[PDB]
Amino acid sequence: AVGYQLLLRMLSDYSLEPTPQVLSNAQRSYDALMTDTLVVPSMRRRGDFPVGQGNKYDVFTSDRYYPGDL
Amino acid sequence: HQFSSLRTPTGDISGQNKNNLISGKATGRVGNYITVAVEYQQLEEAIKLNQLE
Repeated sequence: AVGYQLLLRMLSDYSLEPTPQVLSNAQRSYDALMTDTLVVPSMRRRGDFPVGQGNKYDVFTSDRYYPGDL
Repeated sequence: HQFSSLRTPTGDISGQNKNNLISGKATGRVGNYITVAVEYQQLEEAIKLNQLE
């Protein structure tokens, strides 16, 4: 990935043109890099959302509403 | 107050060395503050502690 990106950034120095196969290989490896790095977040509860009587907020949990983002 | 007495065998002695009256005092004052203070993040505090009881 790093080498292909450097190649794409450096061909202009020697005034050349990358080939479609080189472009495709660089795209595939860059997609692999994104696959490794990818992480997706989770949306927490708003913070004024009731927790419900079924969670035993009187004894088991001290919250009547969700804490929200930290 | 406290007093002391004399020992003489005579009675018409209305003029002599008497006692004295001195007043004392006992002074009480205030002390320094007994302070406990915390700084925190209310979200991490209220994850499991509502009303901070």
